Amino acid sequence: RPTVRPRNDVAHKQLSAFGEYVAEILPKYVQQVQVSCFNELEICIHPDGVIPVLTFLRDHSNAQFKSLADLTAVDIPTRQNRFEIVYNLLSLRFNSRIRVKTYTDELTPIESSVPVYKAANWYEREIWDMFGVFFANHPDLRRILTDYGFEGHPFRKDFPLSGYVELRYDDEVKRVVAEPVELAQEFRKFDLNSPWEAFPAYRQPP
Amino acid sequence: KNTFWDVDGSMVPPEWHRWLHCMTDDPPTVKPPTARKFIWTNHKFNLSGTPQQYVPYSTTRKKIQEWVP
Amino acid sequence: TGLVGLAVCETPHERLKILYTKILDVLGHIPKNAAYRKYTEQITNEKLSMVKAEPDVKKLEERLQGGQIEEVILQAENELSLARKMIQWKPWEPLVEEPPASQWKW
Amino acid sequence: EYVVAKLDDLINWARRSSLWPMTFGLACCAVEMMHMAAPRYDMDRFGVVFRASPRQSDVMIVAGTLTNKMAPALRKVYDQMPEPRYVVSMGSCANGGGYYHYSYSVVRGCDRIVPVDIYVPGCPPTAEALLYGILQLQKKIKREKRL
Amino acid sequence: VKPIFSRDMNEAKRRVRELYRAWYREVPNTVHLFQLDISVKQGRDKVREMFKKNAHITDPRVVDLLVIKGKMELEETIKVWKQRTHVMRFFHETEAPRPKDFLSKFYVGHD
Amino acid sequence: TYKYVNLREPSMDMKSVTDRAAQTLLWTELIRGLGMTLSYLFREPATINYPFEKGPLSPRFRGEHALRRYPSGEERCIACKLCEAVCPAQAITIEAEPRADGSRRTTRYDIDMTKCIYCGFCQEACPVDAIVEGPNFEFSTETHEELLYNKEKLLNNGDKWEAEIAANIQADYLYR
Amino acid sequence: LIEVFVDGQSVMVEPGTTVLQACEKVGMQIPRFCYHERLSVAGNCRMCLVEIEKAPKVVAACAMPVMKGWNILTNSEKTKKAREGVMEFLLANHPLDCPICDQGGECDLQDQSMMFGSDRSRFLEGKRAVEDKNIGPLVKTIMTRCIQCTRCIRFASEIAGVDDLGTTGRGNDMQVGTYIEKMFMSELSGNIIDICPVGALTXXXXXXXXXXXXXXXXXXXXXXXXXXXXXXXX
Amino acid sequence: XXXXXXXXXXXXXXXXXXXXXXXXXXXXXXXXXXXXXXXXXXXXXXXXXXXXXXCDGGGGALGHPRVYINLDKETKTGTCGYCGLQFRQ
Ligand SMILES: NC(=O)c1ccc[n+]([C@@H]2O[C@H](COP(=O)([O-])OP(=O)(O)OC[C@H]3O[C@@H](n4cnc5c(N)ncnc54)[C@H](OP(=O)(O)O)[C@@H]3O)[C@@H](O)[C@H]2O)c1
Ligand code: SF4
Ligand code: SF4
Ligand code: SF4
Ligand code: SF4
Ligand code: SF4
Ligand code: FES
Ligand SMILES: [Zn+2]
Repeated sequence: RPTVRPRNDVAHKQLSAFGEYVAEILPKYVQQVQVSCFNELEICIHPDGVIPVLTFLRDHSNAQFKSLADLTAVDIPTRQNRFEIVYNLLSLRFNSRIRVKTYTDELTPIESSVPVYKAANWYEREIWDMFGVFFANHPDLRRILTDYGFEGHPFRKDFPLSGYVELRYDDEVKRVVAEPVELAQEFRKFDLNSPWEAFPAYRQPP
Repeated sequence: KNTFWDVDGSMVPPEWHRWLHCMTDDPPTVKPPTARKFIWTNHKFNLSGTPQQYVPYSTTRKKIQEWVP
Repeated sequence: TGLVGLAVCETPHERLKILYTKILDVLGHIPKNAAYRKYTEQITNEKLSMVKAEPDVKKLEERLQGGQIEEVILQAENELSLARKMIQWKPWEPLVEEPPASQWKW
Repeated sequence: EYVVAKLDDLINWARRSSLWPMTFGLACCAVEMMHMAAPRYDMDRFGVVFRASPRQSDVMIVAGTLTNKMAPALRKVYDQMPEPRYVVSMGSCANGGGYYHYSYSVVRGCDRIVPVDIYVPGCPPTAEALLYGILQLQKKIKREKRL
Repeated sequence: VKPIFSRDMNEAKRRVRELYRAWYREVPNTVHLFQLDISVKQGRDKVREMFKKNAHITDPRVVDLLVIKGKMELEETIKVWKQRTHVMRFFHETEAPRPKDFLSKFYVGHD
Repeated sequence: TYKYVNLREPSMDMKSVTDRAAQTLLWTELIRGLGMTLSYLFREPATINYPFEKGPLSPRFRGEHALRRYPSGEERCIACKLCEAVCPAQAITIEAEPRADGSRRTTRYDIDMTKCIYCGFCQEACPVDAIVEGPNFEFSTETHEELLYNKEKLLNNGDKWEAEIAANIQADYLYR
Repeated sequence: LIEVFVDGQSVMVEPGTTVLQACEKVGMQIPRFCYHERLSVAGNCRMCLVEIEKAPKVVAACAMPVMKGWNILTNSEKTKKAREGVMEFLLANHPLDCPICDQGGECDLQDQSMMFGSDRSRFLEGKRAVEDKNIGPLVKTIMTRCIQCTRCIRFASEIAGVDDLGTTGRGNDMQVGTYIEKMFMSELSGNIIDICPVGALTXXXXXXXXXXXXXXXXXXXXXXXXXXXXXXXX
Repeated sequence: XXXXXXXXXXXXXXXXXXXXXXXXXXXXXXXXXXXXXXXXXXXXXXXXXXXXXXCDGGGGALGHPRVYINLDKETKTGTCGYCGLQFRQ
């Protein structure tokens, strides 16, 4: 292969050492599942303790991460437990990227990452906005990307793309901008999904 | 339009992609315009708010329904 | 001479030696059977030997840091806070928490 | 009789001479609106002055995307404007939501908030095409107050 | 227990009571500071109809989340936030509004 | 790589201190800053007045949509719904019916200008090269209705730009 | 029942079960052209070729049964070299109709090129075209788009009753038509358009009206004709 | 051809006793020039030498994928999928 392959695996075995090192501590409180693919590491964490996992990787003699920078969340209705809050972490001294995930349904409150990371509070507001996941012991939980008179949570797959309150008229009332009107133009639902399985090995037995 | 004091870019025939900005060769000197008898012979101005302008139109014949004695 | 960061570059030796000796005792208070104590100790002992051998050399600061002594002192300053938090909240020593539901593949 | 018809054009010539637009930085369109200042394509002191100000300006350009958060915000700006006011919806987002549209947050059409007189269709609305929007505005002013 | 939320069963009910007092005191204040809009008495009637739809109470987990949301959408007035009589308005102004009957809805023909 | 932004004390003793003090006592560098705009005033400005002069362009530029046709009559658009699915704005709609007898080419063909973020994707996805993006700037309306394009018609009225399109596509086959 | 492992995983199957039928139990679909649901088992394409653990020649999935406990791999090195090759042979004499063609996404051959066949290039020069076959009301048949297989040939003989479709030539000239100029009978032969994988036989009443892309599907039982259930309407 | 006032283009109906069409009154409605496909039949049919002929618009420059057309029946000349051009013998 010359153009077909992106990069050959060489650091994959080196990154697999981290998949053993953190797992050598072996907590049922923390570890659970460790996944490593395409020069990247992924860890999912039990809901009971998220803060003790975040205090780890911060400082530490073996690996120095410090920056718990970017913070995402996954909406998926397949599992019994719905949401999956995903932390993307980066090291400056070590130069590596590790991932921290949560497995809980988190309609019930989850522990905040504000005491460990300063910029985490702004991302925590977005998760409460789009997904509707409350963070316990959080300072200033305020709406950012949502409207001031917005109902529900705008991202959830349970409701349509257009929404319920979206169209804003002016018409009859001199100053009051309208809200209750719900109709919008037709978004064409594409049913484009290819027959036959796309890739081998990814197939799971029923 | 019959205007000399005020005129927009509605004027000028097929030459905008020629000596006006893009191409190097002049439209009546070196590079000739291709004939196909499909293109309009007389150049038209902008639609604007004036009469004889752009309009939307229906396309489908729809579902037919008829009742007769 | 001063470091680029806000932390002031102060000429202090053995300051790194005090903090690295302090954290070893904290680890030997509550966890003993846990692997957290067993793995972190051998890295710290390896680093302490480099300080004792090299007297105020930039090569000693270049080992596993390479951003002067000011950056290495910050690594020791938060090490005591990380060890105390690990001692307070039991996670390394005890493992008994419930397992997740069987789903992972997207 | 003849003086009445000619004096009306003189008042219309005053707006044909100069038009002061509002500098709304609410878009990628706003960067192309900054290309009106860029010397290569200029209406600057040809008619356009970048001083703007919420009250003194005659024209307001609604640049691109508007959310439901900015829907009450842009409406109160329109009320502060003087009676001879013209609104240009420069960009496909301003015309009816170029992208997004079917989205929850983006307001469709802009005319649901503020009425539009001149529409500019372009996403990256090229400064060449942006020059039409002001020139068409000057051409559209023909007759005001007969009686 | 799991999961905590904030309160356990009976304690969650009294959190709604504390929330009710804070919002009842703001509706006379949001006439002079905000705008006249409709009425002070009619604004207080808008409060009672809002809590009637929320009135179910089966688990404290559902109740606790309503308190946090209740300290947000009804908080959009206390600390002075911009709305300009467009946001935080719950009642429909342009509603038709439709009725539920086999003679009223069927005459208009819907669904 | 390191470059360093800090000067690290430009003044040391006597001679180096006085000139650093002279620029703060009076001005000097402000008068030197005045000279920057002074020469900038004299040099000729690059300005284009639109109703007479025109700005620079390219052989491939996307503006207002227009569908092309064959040299011997016949609509080039074959009706696929290919360009419909690629369209990221979903501005283009297509419903097709058989044309009289034999031929099967279009019936409904609306492209929204309220939508459309201008990609050239519909130009690329088209195997027959029907929608070719012509050098267009002039489009200004009073309503949305006048702005959004109807069932071909106004798109077919792009014959006034199809002479330029035929010239531009000659710089497009075997790309640049 | 004898058990034989396919792709290392063991699956129990019947003594007279087919190779592709055994593959369904392991949750793997081989590339098909000649059916396995209701139409009779026949070769005449050699697409579903699979390589055994110790065999010099690959065997077809439609014909060859498992019988003895032998290992067969679906994602083997020999199978992928086979699947890319056969696709090129199918498309060496194919009229190129894809944008005009009545199917587009619904076409089984269209997906198999994307999933299995060679992408970068296809070596071909000069393709033969067949004359249009006569058809009555339903299915505007085009003989050029046809890949010349045995699916609709056996459908008229077994499923429909009245036989019409067969062979006409020998080489790359053999048509799937009736040879004699006669319109196809009704009865239940209207379902023949849905059976064919290629865009050769497709309903004339709803031809070129809507593509497979952008169509919302819903299942509902038919009102016309009794004992009719499950029919997808776009 | 035109019905009452509005002209039909590419098979289109105007209005049934003037009810739907109302917007096209002050502004003139658009119409495509020669949309009846009269230019399709105006082009002369080319003679073929081989049994199967390949069609092209104008090489790789003009958008035309290559389709082979069969000529076997004497009655009704064969035409390609993209063009209205017919071939005989
Ligand atoms: N509160 C009240 O005053 C009251 C009480 C009881 C009943 N009403 C009823 O309610 C209605 C109120 O309407 P209004 O007074 O608000 O209307 P208005 O302000 O006078 O507006 C009418 C408009 O129509 C145009 N127009 C009318 N007749 C015209 C003509 N012959 N030629 C040219 N233009 C003409 C005028 O345009 P130009 O200005 O350009 O000519 C004017 O802008 C009245 O018809 C009245 O019967 C009112
Ligand atoms: S129309 Fe295009 S350039 Fe303008 S705001 Fe929208 S996305 Fe940005
Ligand atoms: S524009 Fe091109 S891709 Fe779109 S329907 Fe017409 S021929 Fe097909
Ligand atoms: S340019 Fe892009 S958005 Fe516009 S019609 Fe083509 S594909 Fe759609
Ligand atoms: S039969 Fe399938 S692959 Fe062949 S042209 Fe038709 S849609 Fe394309
Ligand atoms: S028409 Fe279809 S089913 Fe019949 S032989 Fe040809 S490809 Fe096979
Ligand atoms: S698919 Fe098995 S022989 Fe054709
Ligand atoms: Zn052709």
